[PDB]
Amino acid sequence: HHCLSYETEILTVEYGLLPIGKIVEKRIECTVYSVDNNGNIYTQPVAQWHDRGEQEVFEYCLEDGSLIRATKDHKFMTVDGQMLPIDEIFERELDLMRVDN
Amino acid sequence: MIKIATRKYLGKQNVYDIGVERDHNFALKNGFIASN
Repeated sequence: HHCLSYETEILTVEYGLLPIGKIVEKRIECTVYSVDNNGNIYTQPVAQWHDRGEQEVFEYCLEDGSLIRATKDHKFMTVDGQMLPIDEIFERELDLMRVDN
Repeated sequence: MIKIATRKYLGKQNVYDIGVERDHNFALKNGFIASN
């Protein structure tokens, strides 16, 4: 398993941005925003919650000051719609998808 | 266009996942799209 730091903020319909740590520790029922392979944004419920125990965490800081704090193998979407480990996006100097909500 | 500038190790921490159906991804603050 690969996973995100407590403080990583997920956008919810009901509550706005909430740390994933709160969502999982309290098993908060909520609705998040997802993107399909054509770039359409839609909303859907959180279906499951998992505490993944203790793992190595890295902080990745973008040119715009934004931060991603996660396990290095956790996958994120690139501009061209691939799902790749954040550490690989860093090492290969790839472009993260950025949706404006 | 907006690269990851730096990587810093923060040690071992208690970490988390959520799961959704359909495309198995969700939006974060600042517009990133994370996998389940």
